[PDB]
Amino acid sequence: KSIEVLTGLDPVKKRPGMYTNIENPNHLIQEIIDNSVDEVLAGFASKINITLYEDNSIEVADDGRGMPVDIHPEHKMSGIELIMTKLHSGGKFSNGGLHGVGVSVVNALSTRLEAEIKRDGNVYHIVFEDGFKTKDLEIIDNVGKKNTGTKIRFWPNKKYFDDIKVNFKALKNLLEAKAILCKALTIKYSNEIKKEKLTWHFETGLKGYLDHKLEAETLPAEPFIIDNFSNGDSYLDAVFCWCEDPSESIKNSYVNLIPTPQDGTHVTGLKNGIYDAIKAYIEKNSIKITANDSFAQLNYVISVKITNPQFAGQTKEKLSNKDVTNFVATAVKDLLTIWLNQNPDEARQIVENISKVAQK
Ligand SMILES: CCc1[nH]c2nc(Sc3ccc4c(c3)C(=O)N=C4)nc(N3CC[C@@H](N)C3)c2c1Cl
Repeated sequence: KSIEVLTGLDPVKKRPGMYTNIENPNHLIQEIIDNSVDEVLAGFASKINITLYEDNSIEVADDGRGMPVDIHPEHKMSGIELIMTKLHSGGKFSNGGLHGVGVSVVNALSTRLEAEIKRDGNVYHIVFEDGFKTKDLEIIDNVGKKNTGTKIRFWPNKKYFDDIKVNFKALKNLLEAKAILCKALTIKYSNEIKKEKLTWHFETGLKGYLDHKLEAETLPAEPFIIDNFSNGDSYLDAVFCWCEDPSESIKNSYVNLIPTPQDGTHVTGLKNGIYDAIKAYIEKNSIKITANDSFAQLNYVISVKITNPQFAGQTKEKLSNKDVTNFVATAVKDLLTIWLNQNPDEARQIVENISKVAQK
Protein backbone atom coordinates (compact mmCIF):
# COMPACT_ATOMS: atom_id res chain seq x y z
CA LYS A 1 0.00 0.00 0.00
CA SER A 2 2.62 2.65 -1.08
CA ILE A 3 -0.07 5.07 -2.29
CA GLU A 4 -3.49 5.23 -0.53
CA VAL A 5 -6.23 7.45 -1.91
CA LEU A 6 -9.68 8.55 -0.53
CA THR A 7 -12.05 10.76 -2.53
CA GLY A 8 -15.76 11.68 -2.56
CA LEU A 9 -18.26 9.98 -4.90
CA ASP A 10 -18.51 12.79 -7.47
CA PRO A 11 -16.48 10.87 -10.09
CA VAL A 12 -18.98 7.96 -9.92
CA LYS A 13 -21.94 10.30 -10.23
CA LYS A 14 -20.25 12.12 -13.15
CA ARG A 15 -19.42 8.92 -15.07
CA PRO A 16 -21.65 6.09 -13.73
CA GLY A 17 -20.82 4.08 -16.91
CA MET A 18 -17.19 3.70 -15.80
CA TYR A 19 -18.21 2.10 -12.46
CA THR A 20 -21.29 0.07 -13.39
CA ASN A 21 -23.22 -1.28 -16.32
CA ILE A 22 -25.95 1.33 -16.49
CA GLU A 23 -28.46 -0.81 -18.49
CA ASN A 24 -30.06 -1.82 -15.19
CA PRO A 25 -29.03 -2.14 -11.48
CA ASN A 26 -27.87 -5.79 -11.78
CA HIS A 27 -24.16 -4.83 -11.62
CA LEU A 28 -24.81 -2.87 -8.42
CA ILE A 29 -26.41 -5.96 -6.92
CA GLN A 30 -23.32 -7.99 -7.99
CA GLU A 31 -21.05 -5.47 -6.19
CA ILE A 32 -22.88 -5.86 -2.84
CA ILE A 33 -22.94 -9.64 -3.28
CA ASP A 34 -19.17 -9.67 -4.00
CA ASN A 35 -18.56 -7.99 -0.64
CA SER A 36 -20.65 -10.55 1.30
CA VAL A 37 -18.79 -13.27 -0.74
CA ASP A 38 -15.50 -11.94 0.65
CA GLU A 39 -16.85 -12.79 4.16
CA VAL A 40 -17.71 -16.33 2.95
CA LEU A 41 -14.21 -16.80 1.46
CA ALA A 42 -12.62 -15.41 4.70
CA GLY A 43 -14.48 -18.23 6.54
CA PHE A 44 -16.93 -16.09 8.45
CA ALA A 45 -20.20 -16.36 6.47
CA SER A 46 -22.22 -19.20 4.94
CA LYS A 47 -25.45 -17.45 3.78
CA ILE A 48 -26.27 -14.67 1.36
CA ASN A 49 -29.97 -13.75 1.06
CA ILE A 50 -31.25 -11.50 -1.73
CA THR A 51 -34.69 -9.81 -1.80
CA LEU A 52 -36.21 -7.94 -4.70
CA TYR A 53 -38.94 -5.57 -3.49
CA GLU A 54 -41.96 -4.20 -5.32
CA ASP A 55 -40.68 -0.60 -4.95
CA ASN A 56 -37.64 -1.84 -7.09
CA SER A 57 -35.21 -1.78 -4.16
CA ILE A 58 -32.80 -4.62 -3.57
CA GLU A 59 -31.73 -6.04 -0.24
CA VAL A 60 -28.69 -8.27 0.36
CA ALA A 61 -27.98 -9.86 3.71
CA ASP A 62 -25.20 -12.11 5.04
CA ASP A 63 -24.16 -13.82 8.31
CA GLY A 64 -20.55 -12.49 8.16
CA ARG A 65 -18.76 -10.65 11.01
CA GLY A 66 -20.76 -7.44 10.42
CA MET A 67 -19.24 -4.36 8.74
CA PRO A 68 -16.94 -2.56 11.20
CA VAL A 69 -18.50 0.35 13.16
CA ASP A 70 -15.36 1.55 15.02
CA ILE A 71 -14.50 5.26 14.74
CA HIS A 72 -11.51 5.71 12.49
CA PRO A 73 -8.99 7.85 14.47
CA GLU A 74 -8.04 9.92 11.44
CA HIS A 75 -11.27 10.34 9.49
CA LYS A 76 -13.36 10.56 12.68
CA MET A 77 -16.12 8.43 11.27
CA SER A 78 -17.38 4.89 11.82
CA GLY A 79 -15.93 2.19 9.52
CA ILE A 80 -19.29 1.75 7.82
CA GLU A 81 -19.60 5.47 7.03
CA LEU A 82 -16.00 5.57 5.69
CA ILE A 83 -16.59 2.52 3.47
CA MET A 84 -19.89 3.81 2.08
CA THR A 85 -19.26 7.54 1.51
CA LYS A 86 -15.73 7.52 -0.03
CA LEU A 87 -13.91 5.95 -2.94
CA HIS A 88 -10.94 4.02 -1.62
CA SER A 89 -8.02 3.03 -3.85
CA GLY A 90 -4.29 2.65 -3.82
CA GLY A 91 -1.40 0.81 -5.40
CA LYS A 92 2.38 0.55 -5.63
CA PHE A 93 2.95 3.44 -8.11
CA SER A 94 0.62 5.95 -9.77
CA ASN A 95 -0.99 4.97 -13.07
CA GLY A 96 -12.87 3.67 -12.52
CA GLY A 97 -13.66 0.04 -13.29
CA LEU A 98 -16.33 -2.54 -12.80
CA HIS A 99 -14.52 -4.41 -10.00
CA GLY A 100 -12.12 -3.57 -7.25
CA VAL A 101 -13.65 -0.07 -6.65
CA GLY A 102 -15.98 -0.81 -3.72
CA VAL A 103 -19.53 -0.67 -2.39
CA SER A 104 -19.51 3.11 -2.17
CA VAL A 105 -20.26 2.95 -5.92
CA VAL A 106 -23.66 1.42 -5.03
CA ASN A 107 -24.20 4.24 -2.42
CA ALA A 108 -23.26 6.97 -4.96
CA LEU A 109 -25.79 5.70 -7.49
CA SER A 110 -28.71 5.14 -5.10
CA THR A 111 -31.39 7.59 -3.93
CA ARG A 112 -31.29 5.86 -0.59
CA LEU A 113 -29.27 3.13 1.07
CA GLU A 114 -29.84 1.57 4.53
CA ALA A 115 -27.44 -0.65 6.41
CA GLU A 116 -28.16 -2.85 9.39
CA ILE A 117 -25.14 -4.45 11.08
CA LYS A 118 -25.24 -7.08 13.82
CA ARG A 119 -22.02 -7.12 15.73
CA ASP A 120 -20.92 -7.44 19.39
CA GLY A 121 -24.49 -8.04 20.56
CA ASN A 122 -25.67 -4.76 18.98
CA VAL A 123 -27.89 -4.02 15.98
CA TYR A 124 -26.67 -0.86 14.25
CA HIS A 125 -28.56 1.11 11.70
CA ILE A 126 -27.47 3.92 9.39
CA VAL A 127 -29.03 5.60 6.37
CA PHE A 128 -27.58 7.31 3.30
CA GLU A 129 -29.12 9.32 0.52
CA ASP A 130 -27.35 9.96 -2.78
CA GLY A 131 -24.04 8.84 -1.11
CA PHE A 132 -24.22 11.09 2.01
CA LYS A 133 -25.13 9.95 5.50
CA THR A 134 -28.61 11.27 6.50
CA LYS A 135 -29.25 9.32 9.72
CA ASP A 136 -26.50 8.77 12.32
CA LEU A 137 -25.18 5.30 13.11
CA GLU A 138 -27.27 4.12 16.08
CA ILE A 139 -27.85 0.98 18.11
CA ILE A 140 -31.49 0.05 17.59
CA ASP A 141 -31.66 -3.38 19.28
CA ASN A 142 -29.59 -6.09 20.88
CA VAL A 143 -28.94 -9.67 19.73
CA GLY A 144 -26.78 -12.58 20.94
CA LYS A 145 -23.02 -12.02 20.50
CA LYS A 146 -22.88 -14.82 17.89
CA ASN A 147 -25.74 -13.42 15.86
CA THR A 148 -23.78 -11.45 13.27
CA GLY A 149 -23.92 -10.07 9.74
CA THR A 150 -24.66 -7.19 7.43
CA LYS A 151 -27.85 -6.30 5.58
CA ILE A 152 -27.92 -3.60 2.91
CA ARG A 153 -31.04 -2.32 1.20
CA PHE A 154 -30.77 0.10 -1.72
CA TRP A 155 -32.87 2.10 -4.11
CA PRO A 156 -31.05 2.69 -7.45
CA ASN A 157 -31.30 6.27 -8.74
CA LYS A 158 -33.14 6.44 -12.08
CA LYS A 159 -31.03 9.46 -13.13
CA TYR A 160 -28.09 7.09 -13.77
CA PHE A 161 -29.82 4.00 -15.26
CA ASP A 162 -31.47 3.03 -18.57
CA ASP A 163 -33.92 0.90 -16.59
CA ILE A 164 -34.27 0.65 -12.79
CA LYS A 165 -36.01 -2.70 -13.14
CA VAL A 166 -33.74 -5.56 -12.08
CA ASN A 167 -33.23 -8.18 -14.77
CA PHE A 168 -34.51 -11.26 -12.92
CA LYS A 169 -33.12 -13.93 -15.24
CA ALA A 170 -29.60 -12.46 -15.38
CA LEU A 171 -29.58 -12.18 -11.58
CA LYS A 172 -30.67 -15.79 -11.08
CA ASN A 173 -27.97 -16.93 -13.58
CA LEU A 174 -25.30 -15.04 -11.61
CA LEU A 175 -26.41 -16.44 -8.24
CA GLU A 176 -26.43 -20.01 -9.53
CA ALA A 177 -22.91 -19.49 -10.86
CA LYS A 178 -21.60 -18.31 -7.51
CA ALA A 179 -23.29 -21.10 -5.56
CA ILE A 180 -21.77 -23.75 -7.97
CA LEU A 181 -18.26 -22.34 -7.23
CA CYS A 182 -18.60 -22.31 -3.42
CA LYS A 183 -19.85 -25.34 -1.49
CA ALA A 184 -19.66 -23.38 1.88
CA LEU A 185 -22.43 -21.06 0.60
CA THR A 186 -26.18 -21.21 0.44
CA ILE A 187 -27.83 -18.41 -1.53
CA LYS A 188 -31.52 -17.54 -1.13
CA TYR A 189 -33.50 -15.27 -3.45
CA SER A 190 -36.99 -13.86 -2.95
CA ASN A 191 -38.60 -11.95 -5.79
CA GLU A 192 -41.55 -10.05 -4.28
CA ILE A 193 -42.59 -8.85 -7.72
CA LYS A 194 -42.99 -12.30 -9.25
CA LYS A 195 -43.72 -14.08 -5.92
CA GLU A 196 -40.90 -16.55 -6.32
CA LYS A 197 -38.22 -18.02 -4.05
CA LEU A 198 -35.11 -19.98 -4.92
CA THR A 199 -32.42 -21.54 -2.86
CA TRP A 200 -29.01 -22.68 -4.30
CA HIS A 201 -26.54 -24.85 -2.57
CA PHE A 202 -24.15 -27.14 -4.46
CA GLU A 203 -22.75 -29.79 -2.18
CA THR A 204 -20.92 -31.23 -5.17
CA GLY A 205 -19.77 -27.87 -6.57
CA LEU A 206 -18.79 -28.10 -10.27
CA LYS A 207 -19.26 -31.89 -10.60
CA GLY A 208 -21.61 -32.55 -13.55
CA TYR A 209 -21.67 -28.95 -14.72
CA LEU A 210 -19.76 -29.31 -17.99
CA ASP A 211 -21.62 -32.61 -18.67
CA HIS A 212 -24.94 -30.70 -18.36
CA LYS A 213 -23.82 -27.78 -20.52
CA LEU A 214 -22.09 -29.80 -23.20
CA GLU A 215 -23.06 -33.33 -24.30
CA ALA A 216 -21.71 -33.58 -27.15
CA GLU A 217 -19.04 -36.16 -26.23
CA THR A 218 -16.01 -34.85 -24.40
CA LEU A 219 -12.48 -36.00 -23.62
CA PRO A 220 -12.14 -37.13 -20.85
CA ALA A 221 -15.69 -38.57 -21.00
CA GLU A 222 -15.89 -37.45 -17.38
CA PRO A 223 -14.60 -33.88 -17.36
CA PHE A 224 -11.44 -33.47 -15.36
CA ILE A 225 -11.91 -31.84 -11.98
CA ILE A 226 -9.47 -30.00 -9.77
CA ASP A 227 -11.09 -29.90 -6.34
CA ASN A 228 -9.99 -27.33 -3.76
CA PHE A 229 -6.25 -27.37 -4.54
CA SER A 230 -4.41 -24.99 -2.21
CA ASN A 231 -0.90 -23.85 -1.42
CA GLY A 232 -1.67 -22.39 1.98
CA ASP A 233 -3.68 -19.23 1.33
CA SER A 234 -4.69 -19.42 -2.36
CA TYR A 235 -7.25 -21.90 -3.67
CA LEU A 236 -8.08 -23.32 -7.05
CA ASP A 237 -11.13 -25.11 -8.37
CA ALA A 238 -11.46 -26.08 -12.07
CA VAL A 239 -13.06 -28.40 -14.54
CA PHE A 240 -12.02 -28.87 -18.15
CA CYS A 241 -12.36 -31.23 -21.13
CA TRP A 242 -11.84 -31.13 -24.87
CA CYS A 243 -14.77 -31.17 -27.19
CA GLU A 244 -14.57 -31.38 -30.94
CA ASP A 245 -18.16 -30.11 -31.33
CA PRO A 246 -17.70 -26.29 -31.12
CA SER A 247 -21.51 -25.82 -31.25
CA GLU A 248 -21.38 -24.92 -27.59
CA SER A 249 -18.24 -23.61 -25.86
CA ILE A 250 -17.76 -22.85 -22.14
CA LYS A 251 -14.64 -20.92 -21.15
CA ASN A 252 -15.53 -19.20 -17.86
CA SER A 253 -13.08 -17.75 -15.27
CA TYR A 254 -13.55 -16.17 -11.86
CA VAL A 255 -11.61 -14.72 -8.98
CA ASN A 256 -13.31 -14.72 -5.52
CA LEU A 257 -16.49 -15.84 -7.39
CA ILE A 258 -16.33 -12.66 -9.52
CA PRO A 259 -16.61 -13.36 -13.26
CA THR A 260 -13.54 -12.16 -15.13
CA PRO A 261 -14.75 -11.70 -18.73
CA GLN A 262 -11.32 -10.40 -19.80
CA ASP A 263 -9.64 -13.42 -18.24
CA GLY A 264 -6.15 -12.84 -16.88
CA THR A 265 -3.37 -14.55 -14.90
CA HIS A 266 -5.54 -17.52 -13.80
CA VAL A 267 -6.58 -18.31 -17.36
CA THR A 268 -2.96 -17.93 -18.57
CA GLY A 269 -1.97 -20.27 -15.72
CA LEU A 270 -4.50 -22.87 -16.98
CA LYS A 271 -3.38 -22.61 -20.55
CA ASN A 272 0.30 -22.99 -19.56
CA GLY A 273 -0.28 -25.86 -17.13
CA ILE A 274 -2.27 -27.80 -19.73
CA TYR A 275 0.38 -27.25 -22.42
CA ASP A 276 3.06 -28.25 -19.90
CA ALA A 277 1.32 -31.55 -19.03
CA ILE A 278 0.53 -32.38 -22.71
CA LYS A 279 4.10 -31.62 -23.82
CA ALA A 280 5.60 -33.74 -20.99
CA TYR A 281 3.21 -36.68 -21.69
CA ILE A 282 4.09 -36.63 -25.46
CA GLU A 283 7.83 -36.55 -24.68
CA LYS A 284 7.80 -39.10 -21.86
CA ASN A 285 5.84 -41.57 -24.06
CA SER A 286 7.02 -41.40 -27.72
CA ILE A 287 5.19 -32.01 -35.27
CA LYS A 288 5.41 -28.85 -33.19
CA ILE A 289 2.49 -28.44 -30.79
CA THR A 290 1.90 -25.06 -29.08
CA ALA A 291 -0.06 -23.87 -26.05
CA ASN A 292 -2.68 -22.49 -28.47
CA ASP A 293 -3.17 -25.93 -29.96
CA SER A 294 -3.64 -27.65 -26.60
CA PHE A 295 -6.00 -24.83 -25.55
CA ALA A 296 -8.02 -24.60 -28.78
CA GLN A 297 -10.75 -27.19 -28.15
CA LEU A 298 -10.75 -26.84 -24.39
CA ASN A 299 -13.88 -26.03 -22.43
CA TYR A 300 -13.37 -25.00 -18.82
CA VAL A 301 -14.42 -23.27 -15.70
CA ILE A 302 -11.57 -21.96 -13.59
CA SER A 303 -12.14 -20.31 -10.19
CA VAL A 304 -9.35 -19.01 -7.97
CA LYS A 305 -9.78 -17.68 -4.45
CA ILE A 306 -6.98 -15.30 -3.36
CA THR A 307 -6.62 -12.67 -0.61
CA ASN A 308 -6.05 -9.32 -2.36
CA PRO A 309 -7.31 -9.66 -5.97
CA GLN A 310 -6.06 -7.07 -8.43
CA PHE A 311 -7.92 -6.11 -11.57
CA ALA A 312 -6.45 -4.68 -14.73
CA GLY A 313 -7.72 -3.14 -17.98
CA GLN A 314 -10.03 -0.05 -18.25
CA THR A 315 -13.08 -2.06 -17.21
CA LYS A 316 -11.16 -3.96 -14.49
CA GLU A 317 -12.49 -7.32 -15.74
CA LYS A 318 -9.09 -9.05 -16.00
CA LEU A 319 -7.32 -10.64 -13.01
CA SER A 320 -3.76 -9.27 -12.82
CA ASN A 321 -2.12 -10.74 -9.71
CA LYS A 322 1.23 -12.00 -11.11
CA ASP A 323 1.83 -14.89 -8.70
CA VAL A 324 -1.45 -16.56 -9.79
CA THR A 325 -0.12 -17.71 -13.18
CA ASN A 326 2.54 -19.87 -11.50
CA PHE A 327 0.18 -21.17 -8.76
CA VAL A 328 -2.38 -22.35 -11.35
CA ALA A 329 0.14 -23.70 -13.95
CA THR A 330 2.00 -25.98 -11.49
CA ALA A 331 -1.18 -27.30 -9.95
CA VAL A 332 -2.72 -28.00 -13.37
CA LYS A 333 0.50 -29.60 -14.75
CA ASP A 334 0.93 -31.90 -11.75
CA LEU A 335 -2.71 -32.96 -11.31
CA LEU A 336 -3.42 -33.44 -15.00
CA THR A 337 -0.13 -35.42 -15.32
CA ILE A 338 -1.31 -37.91 -12.68
CA TRP A 339 -4.64 -38.27 -14.51
CA LEU A 340 -3.10 -38.72 -17.93
CA ASN A 341 -0.82 -41.42 -16.48
CA GLN A 342 -3.85 -43.30 -15.04
CA ASN A 343 -5.92 -42.90 -18.15
CA PRO A 344 -3.85 -43.87 -21.13
CA ASP A 345 -6.65 -44.68 -23.61
CA GLU A 346 -8.28 -41.28 -23.27
CA ALA A 347 -4.82 -39.62 -22.88
CA ARG A 348 -3.81 -40.90 -26.30
CA GLN A 349 -6.96 -39.61 -27.94
CA ILE A 350 -6.52 -36.14 -26.33
CA VAL A 351 -2.96 -36.02 -27.68
CA GLU A 352 -4.10 -37.13 -31.18
CA ASN A 353 -6.80 -34.46 -31.34
CA ILE A 354 -4.39 -31.71 -30.22
CA SER A 355 -1.81 -32.90 -32.68
CA LYS A 356 -4.56 -32.73 -35.34
CA VAL A 357 -5.36 -29.14 -34.26
CA ALA A 358 -1.64 -28.26 -34.60
CA GLN A 359 -1.30 -29.77 -38.09
CA LYS A 360 -2.99 -26.62 -39.48
C1 LIG B 1 -23.92 -6.85 2.59
C2 LIG B 1 -22.57 -6.72 1.92
C3 LIG B 1 -21.44 -6.68 2.95
N1 LIG B 1 -21.17 -7.48 3.98
C4 LIG B 1 -20.02 -7.17 4.62
N2 LIG B 1 -19.42 -7.73 5.67
C5 LIG B 1 -18.30 -7.20 6.19
S1 LIG B 1 -17.75 -7.92 7.64
C6 LIG B 1 -16.14 -7.51 7.95
C7 LIG B 1 -15.21 -7.33 6.92
C8 LIG B 1 -13.85 -7.01 7.14
C9 LIG B 1 -13.43 -6.94 8.46
C10 LIG B 1 -14.42 -7.16 9.52
C11 LIG B 1 -15.74 -7.43 9.30
C12 LIG B 1 -13.59 -6.97 10.72
O1 LIG B 1 -14.13 -7.08 11.89
N3 LIG B 1 -12.28 -6.68 10.45
C13 LIG B 1 -12.10 -6.63 8.98
N4 LIG B 1 -17.65 -6.14 5.69
C14 LIG B 1 -18.08 -5.48 4.60
N5 LIG B 1 -17.24 -4.54 4.07
C15 LIG B 1 -16.03 -4.17 4.78
C16 LIG B 1 -15.14 -3.66 3.65
C17 LIG B 1 -15.80 -3.93 2.29
N6 LIG B 1 -15.17 -5.15 1.71
C18 LIG B 1 -17.27 -4.14 2.65
C19 LIG B 1 -19.34 -6.00 4.01
C20 LIG B 1 -20.30 -5.75 2.95
CL1 LIG B 1 -20.29 -4.34 1.85
